Amino acid sequence: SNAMQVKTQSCVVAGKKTVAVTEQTIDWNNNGTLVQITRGGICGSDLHYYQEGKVGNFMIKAPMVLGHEVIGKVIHSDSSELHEGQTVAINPSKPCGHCKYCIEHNENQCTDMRFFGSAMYFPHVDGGFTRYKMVETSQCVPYPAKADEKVMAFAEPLAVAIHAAHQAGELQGKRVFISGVGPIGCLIVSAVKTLGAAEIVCADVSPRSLSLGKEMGADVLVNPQNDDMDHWKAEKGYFDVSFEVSGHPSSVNTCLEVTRARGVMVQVGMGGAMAEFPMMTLIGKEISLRGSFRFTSEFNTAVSWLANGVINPLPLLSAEYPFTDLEEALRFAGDKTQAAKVQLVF
Amino acid sequence: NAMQVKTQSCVVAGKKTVAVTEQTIDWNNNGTLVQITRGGICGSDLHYYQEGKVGNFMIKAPMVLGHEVIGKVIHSDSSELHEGQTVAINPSKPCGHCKYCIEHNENQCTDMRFFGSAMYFPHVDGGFTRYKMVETSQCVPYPAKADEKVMAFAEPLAVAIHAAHQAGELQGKRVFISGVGPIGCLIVSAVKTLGAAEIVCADVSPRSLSLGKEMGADVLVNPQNDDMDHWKAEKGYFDVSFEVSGHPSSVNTCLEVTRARGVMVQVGMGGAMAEFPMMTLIGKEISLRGSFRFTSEFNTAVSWLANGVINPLPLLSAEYPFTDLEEALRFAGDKTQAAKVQLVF
Ligand SMILES: [Zn+2]
Ligand SMILES: [Zn+2]
Repeated sequence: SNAMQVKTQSCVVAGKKTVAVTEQTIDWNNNGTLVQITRGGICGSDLHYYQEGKVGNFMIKAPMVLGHEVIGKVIHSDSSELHEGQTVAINPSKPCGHCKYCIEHNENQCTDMRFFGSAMYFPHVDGGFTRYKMVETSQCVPYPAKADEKVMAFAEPLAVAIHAAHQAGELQGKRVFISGVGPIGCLIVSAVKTLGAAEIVCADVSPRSLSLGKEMGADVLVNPQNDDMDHWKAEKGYFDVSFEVSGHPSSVNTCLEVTRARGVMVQVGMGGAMAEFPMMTLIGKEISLRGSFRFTSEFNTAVSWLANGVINPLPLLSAEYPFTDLEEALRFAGDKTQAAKVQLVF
Repeated sequence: NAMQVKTQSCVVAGKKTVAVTEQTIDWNNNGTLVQITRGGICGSDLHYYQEGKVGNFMIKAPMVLGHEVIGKVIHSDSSELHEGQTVAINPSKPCGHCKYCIEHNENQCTDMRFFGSAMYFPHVDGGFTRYKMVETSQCVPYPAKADEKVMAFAEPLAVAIHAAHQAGELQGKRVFISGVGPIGCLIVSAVKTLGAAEIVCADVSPRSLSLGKEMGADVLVNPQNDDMDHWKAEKGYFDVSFEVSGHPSSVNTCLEVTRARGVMVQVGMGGAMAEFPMMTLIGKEISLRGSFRFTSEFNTAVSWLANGVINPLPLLSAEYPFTDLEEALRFAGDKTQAAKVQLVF
């Protein structure tokens, strides 16, 4: 437990298409929890930092560690409940405890938020793609070591999906439409299935994303290019709830035409500012458009769902790459034709 | 007592083409025959005369205008409606068998008939007529002691109450109302009665802001002259925001001013809104709800006006006889001089 300076190799981005694993140094001192990272997933936030060196308007001004969905083992902890060698999933959220949104238990909307691998503030918060990382004790969520290492790495994306399902309101016995079955969309499929949806219909252009959608629990699969949607759009819509995850303006219109009047449409996917929104369709049908952003307490639920085998995300795991060949993994994850979820092994 | 009686109607046939015509109905003792005594000019009637279309619905055949009218019962097939009874005419006639009507969402009725709406073919005739035969369920009685000028606000108040109910819980909340026209002012009075703790309205015209103060608004705001930084700090200030004007800049201010996970009720229609900041709605998780017409709040609006829950007379700008139809529509389209204009029959 003695205060020591441990070494680590961190996945670091410096700019647009500038990426390298560098030497680093953290000085541990009996405050917080020292965690050896074992596995981490590549999200869309990480690809944007490598492809364009930015997310939305947030640019990278100094080198930063990537990754925000990360699991590992405990090495040292200031809490006696967290034993050494314990398998934990790292919650990338570290909010303050005194702002108005965190007081109301809406920690996902914290004013002084510090998310893993987020270039929102400067200096940016370093991510989890590193061999050793010192983290807060409350950010360590234990799980039984018998759980599959490859399954638990889906803790953060599942939390994003579970939170998106709760933004829909009542789901028991409802008819759910899920436009865009990427990694997040497929986890929303299994989320609404577990939460009691009576019929899940999902749509995507690539049949590969549809093939993954049926394996995650979908009942009907539609391709907007080929199949016709007119019987879904009949009598002011058919579905109680719609999930827009692709972020494409074409898919947003269909969700409005497909959702019944006074229905709920959960906006998950982000694709800039939509440039021609049918606001008249929203007013006429009284649709309840609700946004979804990250998660609050659904991270502990996702760790429980994955450990107890409620859902099985392994069909989404496309490939594994050692953390030393990091750029090759970023190039492979950006290819949407072959990679759904790519994990880094530490 | 079958009878044929003549009537005068306020008919539009195209853009700017407006005339008062003579018509003849055939009252065969089914429904209820009423003499319309007073009617209010709404934004739909102006859009039909200013450009011949509401949104994307053009006027193809001549149509009677108006959907905010009151009157007295001439004859009725029900013994409960005594002749001469003052009534407010509900412009909605929903079916009783569709999906949304069974679930008590008749404002979203698949087979809906609304006064003076070009959404259907043939268009449903409006209420701007000296005599009109209507369904008995569309007649809502009110005590004859009530003011005729006050009860004419029944339809726009019913729209405001329905919009306030889209907000969810309003007791002790901080509401922001962007666009404080006639509908916006009635929303000010609605959430005030429903228990809003603080009402802040915003508009460019100082005349409309002066009307909002009399309707119960706590703080008045001109969005260009006043600094709105205080209400945008910490990802927003107000629990609920009411977008009523329809301008994109007003939509943007409501998104920045509403706190995260707040409610934004969209009332004003202003075309397929372009350059919509969807990223702001995602990051803050604002619940954007739409409000369309009304359902059961029409009976509530008639009861509010008959018992003086809210007095809408500060919104009445001018009274015109229905003979000077095109004179009133020209005066109603002038926002500098008019808020709500009434036609008397
Ligand atoms: Zn906070
Ligand atoms: Zn119906």
